[PDB]
Amino acid sequence: GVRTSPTGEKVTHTGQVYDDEDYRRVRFVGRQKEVNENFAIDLIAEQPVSQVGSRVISCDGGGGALGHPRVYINLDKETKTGTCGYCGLQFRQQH
Amino acid sequence: LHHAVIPHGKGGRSSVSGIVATVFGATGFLGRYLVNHLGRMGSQVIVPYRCEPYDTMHLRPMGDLGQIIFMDWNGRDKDSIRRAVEHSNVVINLVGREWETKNFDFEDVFVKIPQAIAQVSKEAGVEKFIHISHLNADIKSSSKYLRNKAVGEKEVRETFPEATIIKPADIFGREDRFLNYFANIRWFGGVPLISLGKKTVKQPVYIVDVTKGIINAIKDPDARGKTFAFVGPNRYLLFDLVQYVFAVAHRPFLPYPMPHFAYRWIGRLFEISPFEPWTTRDKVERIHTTDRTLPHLPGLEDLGVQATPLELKAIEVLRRHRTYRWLSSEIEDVQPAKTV
Amino acid sequence: VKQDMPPVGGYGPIDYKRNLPRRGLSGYSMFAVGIGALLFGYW
Amino acid sequence: TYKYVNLREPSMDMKSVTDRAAQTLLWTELIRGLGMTLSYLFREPATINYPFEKGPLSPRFRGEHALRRYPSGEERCIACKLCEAVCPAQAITIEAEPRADGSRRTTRYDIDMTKCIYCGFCQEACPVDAIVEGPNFEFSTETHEELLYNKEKLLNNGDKWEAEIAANIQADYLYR
Amino acid sequence: SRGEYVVAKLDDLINWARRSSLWPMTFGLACCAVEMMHMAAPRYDMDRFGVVFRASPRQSDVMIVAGTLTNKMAPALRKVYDQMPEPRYVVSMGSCANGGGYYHYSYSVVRGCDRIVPVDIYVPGCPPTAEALLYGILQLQKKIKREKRLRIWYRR
Amino acid sequence: TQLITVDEKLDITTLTGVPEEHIKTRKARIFVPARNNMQSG
Amino acid sequence: EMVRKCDPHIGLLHRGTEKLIEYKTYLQALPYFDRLDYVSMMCNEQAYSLAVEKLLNIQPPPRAQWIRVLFGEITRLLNHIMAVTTHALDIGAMTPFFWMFEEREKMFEFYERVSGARMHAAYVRPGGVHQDLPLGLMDDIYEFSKNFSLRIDELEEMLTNNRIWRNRTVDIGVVTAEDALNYGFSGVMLRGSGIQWDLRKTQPYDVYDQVEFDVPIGSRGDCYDRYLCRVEEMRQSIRIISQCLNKMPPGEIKVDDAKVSPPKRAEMKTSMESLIHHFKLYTEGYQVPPGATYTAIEAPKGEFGVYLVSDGSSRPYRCKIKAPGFAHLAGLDKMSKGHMLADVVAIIGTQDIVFGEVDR
Amino acid sequence: GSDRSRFLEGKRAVEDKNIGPLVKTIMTRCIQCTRCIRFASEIAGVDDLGTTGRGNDMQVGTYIEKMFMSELSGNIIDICPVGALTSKPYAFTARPWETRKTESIDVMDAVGSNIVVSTRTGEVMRILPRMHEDINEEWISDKTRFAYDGLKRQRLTEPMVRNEKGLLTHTTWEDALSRVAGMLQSCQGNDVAAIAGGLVDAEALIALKDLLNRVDSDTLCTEEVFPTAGAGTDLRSNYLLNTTIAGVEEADVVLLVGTNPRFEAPLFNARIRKSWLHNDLKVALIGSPVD
Amino acid sequence: TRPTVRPRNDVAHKQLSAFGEYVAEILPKYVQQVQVSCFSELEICIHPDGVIPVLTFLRDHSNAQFKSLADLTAVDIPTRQNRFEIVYNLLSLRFNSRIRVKTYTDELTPVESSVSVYKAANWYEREIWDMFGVFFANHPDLRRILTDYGFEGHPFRKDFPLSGYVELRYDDEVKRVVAEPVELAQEFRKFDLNSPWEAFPAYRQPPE
Amino acid sequence: PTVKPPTARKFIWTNHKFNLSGTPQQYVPYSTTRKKIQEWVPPSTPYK
Amino acid sequence: TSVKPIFSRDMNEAKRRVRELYRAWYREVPNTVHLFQLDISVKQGRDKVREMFKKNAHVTDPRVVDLLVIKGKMELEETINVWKQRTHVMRFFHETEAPRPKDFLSKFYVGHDP
Ligand SMILES: CCCCCCCCCCCCCCCCCC(=O)OC[C@H](COP(=O)(O)OCCN)OC(=O)CCCCCCCCCCCCCCCCC
Ligand SMILES: NC(=O)C1=CN([C@@H]2O[C@H](COP(=O)(O)OP(=O)(O)OC[C@H]3O[C@@H](n4cnc5c(N)ncnc54)[C@H](OP(=O)(O)O)[C@@H]3O)[C@@H](O)[C@H]2O)C=CC1
Ligand code: SF4
Ligand code: SF4
Ligand code: SF4
Ligand code: SF4
Ligand code: SF4
Ligand SMILES: [K+]
Ligand SMILES: [Zn+2]
Repeated sequence: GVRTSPTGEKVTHTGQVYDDEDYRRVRFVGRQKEVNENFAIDLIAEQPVSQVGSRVISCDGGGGALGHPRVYINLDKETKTGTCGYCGLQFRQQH
Repeated sequence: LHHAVIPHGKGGRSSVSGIVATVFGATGFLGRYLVNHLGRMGSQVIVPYRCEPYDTMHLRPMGDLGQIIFMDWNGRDKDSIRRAVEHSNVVINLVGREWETKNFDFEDVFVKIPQAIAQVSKEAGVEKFIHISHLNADIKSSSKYLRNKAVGEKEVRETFPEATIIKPADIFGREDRFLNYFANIRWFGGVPLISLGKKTVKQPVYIVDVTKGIINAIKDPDARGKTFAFVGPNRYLLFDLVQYVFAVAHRPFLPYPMPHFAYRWIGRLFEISPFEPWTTRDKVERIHTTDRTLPHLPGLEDLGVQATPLELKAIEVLRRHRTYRWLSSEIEDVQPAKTV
Repeated sequence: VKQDMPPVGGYGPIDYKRNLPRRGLSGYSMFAVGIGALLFGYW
Repeated sequence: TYKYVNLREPSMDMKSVTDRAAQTLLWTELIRGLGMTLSYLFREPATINYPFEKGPLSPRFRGEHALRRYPSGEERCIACKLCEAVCPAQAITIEAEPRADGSRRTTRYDIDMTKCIYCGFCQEACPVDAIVEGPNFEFSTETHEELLYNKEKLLNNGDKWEAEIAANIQADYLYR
Repeated sequence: SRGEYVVAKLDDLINWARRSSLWPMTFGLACCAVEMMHMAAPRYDMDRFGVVFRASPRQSDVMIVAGTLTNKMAPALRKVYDQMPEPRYVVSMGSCANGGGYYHYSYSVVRGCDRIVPVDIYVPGCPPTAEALLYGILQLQKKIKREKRLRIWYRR
Repeated sequence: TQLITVDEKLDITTLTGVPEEHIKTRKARIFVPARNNMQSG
Repeated sequence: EMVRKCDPHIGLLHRGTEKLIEYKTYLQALPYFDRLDYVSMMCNEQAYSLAVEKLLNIQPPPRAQWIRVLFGEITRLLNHIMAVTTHALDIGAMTPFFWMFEEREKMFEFYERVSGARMHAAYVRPGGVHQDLPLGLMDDIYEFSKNFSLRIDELEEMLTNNRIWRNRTVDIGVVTAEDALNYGFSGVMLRGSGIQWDLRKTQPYDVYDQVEFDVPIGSRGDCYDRYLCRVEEMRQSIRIISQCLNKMPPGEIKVDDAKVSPPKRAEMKTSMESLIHHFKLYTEGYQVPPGATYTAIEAPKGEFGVYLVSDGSSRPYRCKIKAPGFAHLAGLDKMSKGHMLADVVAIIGTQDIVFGEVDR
Repeated sequence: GSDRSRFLEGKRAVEDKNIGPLVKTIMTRCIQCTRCIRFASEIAGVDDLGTTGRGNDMQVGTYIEKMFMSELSGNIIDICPVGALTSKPYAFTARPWETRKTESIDVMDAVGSNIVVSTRTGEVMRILPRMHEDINEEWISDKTRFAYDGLKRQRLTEPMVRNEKGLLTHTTWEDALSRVAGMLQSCQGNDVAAIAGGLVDAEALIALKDLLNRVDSDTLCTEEVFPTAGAGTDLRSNYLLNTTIAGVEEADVVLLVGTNPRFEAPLFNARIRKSWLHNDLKVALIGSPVD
Repeated sequence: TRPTVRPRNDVAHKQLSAFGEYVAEILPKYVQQVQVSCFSELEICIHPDGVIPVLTFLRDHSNAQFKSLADLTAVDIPTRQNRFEIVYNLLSLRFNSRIRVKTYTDELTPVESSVSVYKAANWYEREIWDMFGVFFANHPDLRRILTDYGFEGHPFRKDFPLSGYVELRYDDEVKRVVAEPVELAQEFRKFDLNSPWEAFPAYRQPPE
Repeated sequence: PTVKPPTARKFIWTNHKFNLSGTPQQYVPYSTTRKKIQEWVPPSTPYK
Repeated sequence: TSVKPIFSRDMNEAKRRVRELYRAWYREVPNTVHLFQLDISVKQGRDKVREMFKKNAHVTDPRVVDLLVIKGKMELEETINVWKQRTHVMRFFHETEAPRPKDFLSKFYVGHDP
């Protein structure tokens, strides 16, 4: 989900791009700007929300020791989903 | 004014001087010193090069990381120049050649390319444009060099009303073609001159002083639209100048006269070489041309540059031309030249 | 547990002493060969 | 507990004296050295045909740096700055801020490859296995500034070599 | 026509003869010198590619800067580089010669050898492996192959 | 004896090798550092 | 061509290691010791680890000690190969260099298999070692140790009996015992001049008092006796390697004090205490109690010592590195009195000098 | 503590609460130390934090969607031993081991709070209080703690002069300085005057006073009005807090006239509240019935 | 305290304490302090005037025989009025022991050279003079040994910055390797890693 | 990989690229952060 | 305040050492410009020597001026043999360094440094 500025230079996920009057664009003349197009926010926004049947849940990122430290998420709010702090997965109580 | 062009630091190698300069023909003689002086204050330098990158290797270590940007360009391609100068704020024009080749004549390198560069710098909104002409540029000059330089200087002035034109007299330095030419002529005989070389007056100028004048003209806001004349602090006749050159090199000095028509035929023979010619008729006519005096134009003293005489740098230039016997001779054991 | 281990009986023998072949003939054989070649060449 | 190297006195017997004279005159040990070199001529040379053959490596190898992601698209780094604090050469520069969905992510993550000593402390100080030191070693450049990696280059390296780093971590992670 | 064909063939010939006869000088300073002579070991054997050491700077083509360039070493490195006849090439080995490496903030270490000599190939690592140095040498050979010197002369 | 009566002011500015711009334009600050208020230590 | 004076100007590789060490933590200063002696790296790691463990009043597990001694013997093999082969290359015989550098490549493969780096492993750390050995490593070590005796045998056959090699070493650089003691010579110089001294037998460290081996002793102090002592040290290193392979204990490889060595990744992602200790060990580092100590081990070049002064914080106050190359190069001026150019390059070769550990 | 864990069961989880756009609250990390309640009940004097529940399920909070908005709402961030109450503008920006700490003086109010500016690579990151028992013992008002992000915004970076149209365009130092000097040389007497702002140092004030005195202009003014009847600014007694900031610790009767010290000098009001709580100060106000 | 606590050697501690008493009562003119650390290491802190007789006694006495000078350092502690501390490490092969001898000096008081006992002390105190500025009187050849040829200052003094005051780069105008004032592209980021909680109560200094 | 293929996700490159140094597709470094200090844009109105 | 000397008891002997060192340096300057092949005149080198001597003219403590005499003799011995290079000799002439601002106005224009 990359976005291009009116000058033709792409914008990274951090929002960095060069202005039209910036002299630092000359480093890209005759070469190319290395920008990663797999924006992580869009890919984590497409994960389905996991419906569980407990007040609390545990997340480890999948894979056990190959993931993040095991955190515990509370699901007492019926308005918002409980998002894991590391992997960004969101869980939701079915009641 | 942009935030990234504000100067920062103490003017060192890693500092930011706020100067974005495109120097044309930087792989030559003045270009080395100009890029060296620009890179040591921390300036963004753009080098468009026509030759091999291997010839730009020596220019590579002259500045910090990402401060020198090399790219290709052609003299007959305005789009490449538009690519080169679209982000710069100072453009410096040092394009020239001592001879005309099978592809470029004197009109191409002295009239067409400077006019194209100045036109595309004006169209790209570059505030400061600097053109390096010659001091003796005359429309009625004998050689095509000075005629084409005068025509190109007029074209640049008429197409860029805010252009600064710098007119050096004659540059001497480590990699010059003025003192080295005289010190290498000794191979072919006994240094022929025209009328014994006592009818022409020269005032050569050191390369570092020319570079300092160029840098100060970049920094000075009042140099926009001026036409400077960079000349040395002393005037010598040609005969005792060549005598001092050979006395520095500790070489036997046996001058002999040569007629003007006989010297032109000699220059015709040397200039048929497909490589760089050792000499030519244009070099002959410029060697035996008196340097004119223009008191109405500002000089190096108006830019705060103190002119250094030839006596303090001639040994540095010409020490490589001595034999083993005279390699370690000091500064002062050479009788200095006689001025006018 | 699983780890890198030596075998139950240990590893096999490993040499660490000098072993030079000390080949060649005796000196008398070499001298006799040389003298025989000399006399044959002389004749 | 010690041995007397080079304390062997010679033997004065006339037969061995004649043998030593024959060795002196006819150069026995010189022909011994010649024979050893001749026998060493007729062996298989140990030259591997680079680049068509590569030397052996281990799954613990320390090469080019890369940034990994979770198996859903989310990048693994959480801007905890442990790698930049454990780095012995100060080659890591991190600047962080919360992004649009309130997740603790980086905005700047630079590794200076010309300062990095390739000791692998960052890949073992990372609590989420985000930064890894992959198996790539043929990445020499023609310019100094091409060896100054920013976050986009590290993420591109991670996406380029994930199929190998995942298998190497799977093979090795029970020792760490 | 014919002149461009002739100068292209001559460029190809001289580029092959220069890239297949690289003679580096015996020059090392530190850990990376041990890795360079491990590249010269029988496992990798750079002598296969025509790459053979020549100790004198006058008879060498490529200079390999392997080690840490201190302040006491920089004039010697610059002088030895100047005495090497044209054409000459420089390969940077390790992080010390690239940007100072471990000792970047040291008071007596030149931050990268590119401040002294013009460097063609930068080989990263600490130490870069023998395969990595062989890769850098092959990259320098491929860079030499892409030279158009007589083409540039004919066009100018 | 072998002891010299020395009464002049002690200085080693000419031996440290620091340039003058970092010796007469600087300003040293001597202080007990304040406690980090995030912690009670 | 007769030498009248030698003045070795050094400091061309002075990186100023022992100031940047003071500016960094102990784990950050650990890779600095690999690059002093870049051909005896793991022994330097062992010396630094032993000094820090002595200051911290903790000890490694037995398996870490046995791994340390085995890999120190492997590093001694590497160093002695390079020393003998480079000395022969300086003299003029270049075939053993290419002959034994294949074996050097094999031990480099062992280093990369156990640590992930060919030379600068950063494997031996205060508290033990960083990682356990991968499966199947010791069998390949066993095969290499099986063939290395024949490799040393063919090197010795091509060198030790050649009269051209003998003429360049029999009466070159003769050092008496008293001047060897007075000039601070240590290791192979002392043992070749007749001094029965070894740090592995007299002041033992981790498990060197449980393995048995012999010590070569020279008789004339020349280059020939020192070369023979190096060859015998290689053979005894093979003997110790076999002894360590046969007697490897099971168990852990780090000290179980989790406030010094970092915990495993399985418990760092499970336990709160383990994660807290991982954070504070990889950010601040462990606090070493105040004190000054001097720990010296028998590196292949001789007595390698670290003088460590700690002020109670997480960073060292002072670290001084004593390398045998400094004293050997100081004695080079006396050792070359009354010799020639080829004799002085022989004396340079018989002193195994790496200038990283000399210039620091 | 010890070096490893014997716990093997599931950890608890506490629902996070919202108390305002200044303090980020993650109550899974709270250890129920009850410094929140004590600070809000004794020093802030708000009485809005409490402990609802019993046993392991006790939660420190407000029990409703109420925003803890007082003038001293960053000190609960300061005195939380864990990361439960963190700073919302500072969130996920830096780490404590890399910030350079420089001791400075707050100029937001007239109290003169001693602070520490912690920066990172020439960039102001956060402002912390300093221990000084005579002014701001270990607290500061939240304006002091959170004015830095506006300090780094809308800045004047280049000298600007009016062009031929009448718009401020950027120029060099020399041109603008020459224009100001050329205007200054043409005025003499009461044709030139100066106004001081609210964040001006004494160095700039004395430099401007001397420069205007070289042209014989004594008309120098400040934005705040003070009556000059009688002695005026001659004696230092009639325009100073003559006792001390900490002089209210010993006093027993105070009388405030026409002031709101809760929003003028919040630490002076905090010290007055502390004297009222401990030494039983008697407080009376003349003015509007503010809280 | 069996597996993870380093065992102590009480026999070595007692023997080294006995020898410390022996040395301190043999030479009462110079010995100021004698201390044995918890890992059985002896330190004999003496007066700087008695450098040469203490080392001569340790080298030549029949009951000491400390024939080897293992290592000789210098440590800078700026808060003392004698900011430089010179440390000698000696090894006795006959009795198989190591002893440490510490002395003190400031920048202007010369120290007597110990080349008359051990000849490695020549290069050792030459390096000490190079890195700290401690002048060693009656020295045969005292010059610089590690620093640059035109280097001014002593790098290992604690008031010397980590990066020096100059740096070297090649200039093409003079065709020379010239030295300029330093300008780092990225500054050395100083880290504050001291914990504000006391770790070891045994080393607690008394208050004022 | 014919016998044991690696695990495939949705972000791994489907087209490998060799060393691109010296080519127009080489990597150029840049700062990945936004502006740090905002600057006071002057008004576009007459001041009388 | 009685302290150990270095070489001279009082300032007269230290001045004698300074004078002898400066005599030897003044002798050495022609050989220095000859062997190292500098492009400066002998007068320029002698003015540089005089300026380097005048840079330490305000110090009156015998021990520190003895130490400077020791350092100057060390540098003289370093230059007597060819241990310096051309660059080490010409590092006393800061030709590559640009001239710094001196007055208040140029320092105010160039940056925030005092
Ligand atoms: C007017 C008409 C004439 C015009 C003038 C030109 C006349 C001919 C000039 C000489 C030949 C020019 C062409 C040179 C080769 C061009 C093609 C080329 O570069 O091929 C590359 C190939 C090796 O490929 P590489 O990239 O090295 O692969 C790595 C290994 N996997 O290379 C190879 O596989 C081998 C290349 C061999 C090159 C030719 C053989 C050497 C030169 C012989 C002639 C010159 C010398 C004569 C004797 C001189 C005295 C000794
Ligand atoms: N004698 C002197 O030194 C004096 C010179 N001048 C003027 O100063 C200028 C610089 O002179 P100088 O440096 O000494 O001379 P050089 O010949 O050494 O350098 C000229 C530069 O121009 C480039 N150039 C030449 N022809 C072309 C072309 N057709 N297209 C593109 N680039 C081209 C060259 O690059 P490449 O190597 O690729 O060909 C080179 O970099 C000239 O204009 C000259 O007239 C003025 C007064 C005195
Ligand atoms: S491998 Fe080591 S030196 Fe390199 S970035 Fe990681 S921690 Fe830093
Ligand atoms: S250690 Fe890992 S999670 Fe932490 S900042 Fe570094 S890469 Fe990111
Ligand atoms: S880059 Fe690393 S391996 Fe190479 S010399 Fe430097 S420290 Fe040694
Ligand atoms: S100060 Fe922190 S730990 Fe204490 S009650 Fe408040 S949130 Fe909980
Ligand atoms: S840093 Fe402190 S408050 Fe935060 S999770 Fe760790 S122990 Fe809890
Ligand atoms: K908090
Ligand atoms: Zn998760």
